[PDB]
Amino acid sequence: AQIDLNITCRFAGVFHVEKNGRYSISRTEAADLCKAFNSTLPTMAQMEKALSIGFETCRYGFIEGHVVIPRIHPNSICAANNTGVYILTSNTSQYDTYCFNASAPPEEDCTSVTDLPNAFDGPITITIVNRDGTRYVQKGEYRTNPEDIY
Repeated sequence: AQIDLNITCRFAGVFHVEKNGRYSISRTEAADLCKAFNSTLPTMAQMEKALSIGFETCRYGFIEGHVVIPRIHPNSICAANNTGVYILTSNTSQYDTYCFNASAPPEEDCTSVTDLPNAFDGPITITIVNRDGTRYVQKGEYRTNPEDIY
């Protein structure tokens, strides 16, 4: 089995993670993923701080208690053309996730993340892709909810 993670640079600690090139993360797996990154699910306040230094996406992702898209520029294809930290109502579905790392600089940090630093040993080939396109490959596991694994 194989898991691919595309990660974003950090903006005031905040970054975006996409699993397997599509919406495939539940809230439980989101919490697991952030923990595997020595990080937490962002608060609304943390998202607003990242937004202010240029953090925006066009993908829904879990934060603490919500599912959101941060938007600086209106695009009709993204978050209903809205701007700001847009909160999706109907969030039973699967999405991406956001994560907040407390030890990151209060700026943009594009330092390559070489691996999943707080995963455990396991059978999954886990790949991390940073913005330069390099694939960092390891074997491990990070999921802890049997409803995610099954």
